[PDB]
Amino acid sequence: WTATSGSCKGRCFELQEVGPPDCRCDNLCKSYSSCCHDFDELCLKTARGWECTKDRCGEVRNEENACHCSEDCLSRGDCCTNYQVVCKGESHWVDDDCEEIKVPECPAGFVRPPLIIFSVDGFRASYMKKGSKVMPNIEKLRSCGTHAPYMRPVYPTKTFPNLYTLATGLYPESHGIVGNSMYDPVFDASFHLRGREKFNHRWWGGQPLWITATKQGVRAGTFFWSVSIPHERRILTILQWLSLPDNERPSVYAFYSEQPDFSGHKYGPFGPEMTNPLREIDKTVGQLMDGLKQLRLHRCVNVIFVGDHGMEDVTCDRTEFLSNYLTNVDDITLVPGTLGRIRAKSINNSKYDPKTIIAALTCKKPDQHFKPYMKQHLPKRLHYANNRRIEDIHLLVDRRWHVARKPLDVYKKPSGKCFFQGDHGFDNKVNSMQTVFVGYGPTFKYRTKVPPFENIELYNVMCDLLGLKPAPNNGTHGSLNHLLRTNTFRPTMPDEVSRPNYPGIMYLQSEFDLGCTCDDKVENKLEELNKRLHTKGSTKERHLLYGRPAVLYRTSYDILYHTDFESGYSEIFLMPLWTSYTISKQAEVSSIPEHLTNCVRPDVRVSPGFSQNCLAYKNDKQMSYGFLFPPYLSSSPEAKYDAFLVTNMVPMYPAFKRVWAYFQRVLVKKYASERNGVNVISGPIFDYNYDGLRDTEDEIKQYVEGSSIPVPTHYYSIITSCLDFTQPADKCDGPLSVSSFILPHRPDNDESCNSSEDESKWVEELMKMHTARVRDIEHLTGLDFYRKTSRSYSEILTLKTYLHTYESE
Ligand SMILES: *[C@@H]1O[C@H](CO)[C@@H](O[C@@H]2O[C@H](CO)[C@@H](O[C@@H]3O[C@H](CO[C@H]4O[C@H](CO[C@H]5O[C@H](CO)[C@@H](O)[C@H](O)[C@@H]5O)[C@@H](O)[C@H](O[C@H]5O[C@H](CO)[C@@H](O)[C@H](O)[C@@H]5O[C@H]5O[C@H](CO)[C@@H](O)[C@H](O)[C@@H]5O)[C@@H]4O)[C@@H](O)[C@H](O[C@H]4O[C@H](CO)[C@@H](O)[C@H](O)[C@@H]4O[C@H]4O[C@H](CO)[C@@H](O)[C@H](O)[C@@H]4O)[C@@H]3O)[C@H](O)[C@H]2NC(C)=O)[C@H](O)[C@H]1NC(C)=O
Ligand SMILES: O=C(OCc1cc(Cl)cc(Cl)c1)N1CC[C@@H]2CN(C(=O)c3ccc4[nH]nnc4c3)C[C@@H]2CC1
Ligand SMILES: [Ca+2]
Ligand SMILES: [Ca+2]
Ligand SMILES: [Cl-]
Ligand code: NA
Ligand SMILES: [Zn+2]
Ligand SMILES: [Zn+2]
Repeated sequence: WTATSGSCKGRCFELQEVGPPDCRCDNLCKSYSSCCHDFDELCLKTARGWECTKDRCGEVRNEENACHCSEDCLSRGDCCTNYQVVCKGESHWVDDDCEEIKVPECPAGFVRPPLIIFSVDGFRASYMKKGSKVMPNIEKLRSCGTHAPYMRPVYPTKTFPNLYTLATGLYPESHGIVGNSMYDPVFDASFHLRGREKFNHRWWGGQPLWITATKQGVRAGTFFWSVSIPHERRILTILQWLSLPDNERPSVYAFYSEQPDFSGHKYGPFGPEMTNPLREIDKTVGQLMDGLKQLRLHRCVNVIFVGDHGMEDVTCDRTEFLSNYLTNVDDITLVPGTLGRIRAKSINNSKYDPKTIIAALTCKKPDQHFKPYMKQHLPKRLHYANNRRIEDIHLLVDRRWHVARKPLDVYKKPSGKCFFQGDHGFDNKVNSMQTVFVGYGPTFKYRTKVPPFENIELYNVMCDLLGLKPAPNNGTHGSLNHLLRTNTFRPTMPDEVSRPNYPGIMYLQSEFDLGCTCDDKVENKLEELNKRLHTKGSTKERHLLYGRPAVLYRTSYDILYHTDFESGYSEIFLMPLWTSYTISKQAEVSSIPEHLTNCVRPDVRVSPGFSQNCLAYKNDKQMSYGFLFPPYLSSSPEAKYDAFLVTNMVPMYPAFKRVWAYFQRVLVKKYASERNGVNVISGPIFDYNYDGLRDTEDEIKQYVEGSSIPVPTHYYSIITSCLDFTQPADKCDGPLSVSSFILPHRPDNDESCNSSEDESKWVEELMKMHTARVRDIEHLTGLDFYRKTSRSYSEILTLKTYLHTYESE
């Protein structure tokens, strides 16, 4: 209930959200149907449109007009945005040359440059090039300011998860807005686009920028705009707020446009009808800039032009139906569309079984346009599992496709008439889902292109731009310092928590009762002296190129040196946390010799009590083992023995060994050929609770049968070379190039529908899907890499957030 016969007089677009018995006048009152009776009349004036004309210049102020062309309008802050152009001989901001903004040029009384976020729904990254001719204002921002070729959204590439990630710096799994539609089983409540539930505080986690600002003494304009407030009114409202007295004026503002998304759904990303919406967005940007210029704020404010996601061609005919796969389709509830999420229709159904649903949806048609996953098996780069609002069963849908439960759902009720031609929500590495970023203003750089980056990084930057300390978030603060002229954030490397042991030779062979054997008793003072040197670290500068990784948690581990590789060996997890090695362009690939096929050798630096054992692998009929440093890449027959040490061994399912062996035997050498040498760091990951963070030892749910050997959930590798590939990886002078992956350690290859074929036809496709940022690996292992390079730490943070996507341009 709202008593709506209070009044909006003097309260239009009030910044505080009034609770009853009061009528509301904020920019969201329409949405709650809570506005005062006079809201339209007072706050949504439209008389005489939005532009001055010569006849209005110097008019007698008339309060019914939408905007003013009277002499007093500048003092009042309510001139039409073209007032000075029409009445005072000024030029439109777009027709002005750009001039570097080296410092803020702000009116007296401004304590910091304001920030305006101009968010545009569905603005696909390639619009910047393909619509350039019809968007002169935006092209000016783009070329004069700082821009990226594209900005990566979070998954799912839907509006509410992405706008709220922009505001918080958090993954959807952490901020809790995991879709536009959601069921929370703890509340037993549903969040929907239409209706009241979505406004409940309990949905919205983390701390959004407007709250971060308010808590730290910085006033914020309201971020959300009701659909029926015309864009011109939104602009004039921001301009009016910017004219408030110093003690009332906000420092941060958001504009939001429902376009081009709205038309994109109807016409497809590049339908001919898409030109008009782009022109109209451009015109609104022009109105903002002309308006800022009139107020002498166009060289004071920082403007961010950002989208939430892109837009793909998707039509009705491209729908897969679960009714074609499941006999039990009525027993499940599907969140449908460009992703799928499945749960039981009834929690009282004891015959609902997720393993059999998954199996019925796996590789059933040769052209199948979705792939089912338990959520913990989704590519770790999606960060889409650690929330009870994310169903256990997920369907990753192919770009251009939809999934639905039954055909009736599509031509009846919500799935639009078969009139829709575009949609979005797909995997966030898909090119059509990429969106835009431009920053323009005194705090941003001038005419500068920066590489593509992820939207989770922007919250930190918007905090830097406003002088705020950001709440804890998933950005890597400093990784975007290269966008900024000033206000950079200068982080320090995290401190090492555990120092390593460097064990020497301390055990005799006969102390090991591990059930291992090796044909290695075949038999010199040059060669004996040299092996000792290698075990003391004589080749470490070749194989550990960027320093040892730092261990950021309390643990017990050993550094082990060898001819061809160095490793940090956990006495707690009984295997390396990391193994580091460098492979030059000209390296030779060799085989595992026949006599060494089943060879495992005790490591006389490491206690039997801290070692794995071969008997456990023999007893475990499901589990085998592989090696972190690959025997295939040994520098010599004698060096190859080191690769068979029990301290280089890791538990691997036979189905996983197909993957890992092909990577080690074929792909590492291919990358070294292509990149002029690579340095590889590989290791295990334990994430049994799918929270993206290193498990403690008491979180491990599976061990090799009979033993204390924990089974990794994933294996990672980080492959680093010189960005200037004319320099070899081990003698690189400048910036680095990296690609990494986090492969799931699975006991079958059901994820790969072509896996009955030779590894050359499916392994690399699997690895590409599981591409990762170094930073993802850091969270998952509690290690910090690249500690000793000659690069600026900010540049190394950028490198750590890089994702190799394997999409084309
Ligand atoms: C991405 O970045 C984010 C942000 O850094 C990382 O997210 C953080 O991850 C941490 C580790 O998982 C986690 O620490 C938790 O926190 C528990 C307390 O959490 C509540 O309070 C949080 C703080 O609020 C205040 O924050 C600011 C400044 O810091 C203040 O100014 C304000 O006053 C704020 O109020 C709050 O953010 C948090 O929000 C979550 O929960 C809400 C309700 O469920 C949601 O609305 C909201 O969306 C958040 O939801 C996410 O996080 C939860 C987990 O917290 C997750 O379940 C959801 O799915 C979703 O992912 C809360 O309201 C604290 O109780 C925990 O401590 C227990 O566990 C640890 C280790 O497991 C124990 O050592 C500790 O003793 C304690 O154990 C006890 O409890 C156990 C479990 O119940 C029990 O088994 C045991 O026996 C013991 O009794 C733990 O420290 C952060 O909360 C989390 N923050 C956010 C926003 O997500 C994230 O990891 C990054 N991701 C990656 C990949 O890097
Ligand atoms: O003004 C808005 O936000 C501004 C903003 C900016 C920034 Cl930087 C951060 C944040 Cl936290 C908020 N809101 C108003 C409009 C809402 C209704 N929507 C749909 O109805 C919709 C749209 C596009 C869609 N595509 N597919 N379904 C859709 C549903 C979107 C919603 C966006 C939220
Ligand atoms: Ca076995
Ligand atoms: Ca974990
Ligand atoms: Cl297999
Ligand atoms: Na398969
Ligand atoms: Zn959107
Ligand atoms: Zn949309």
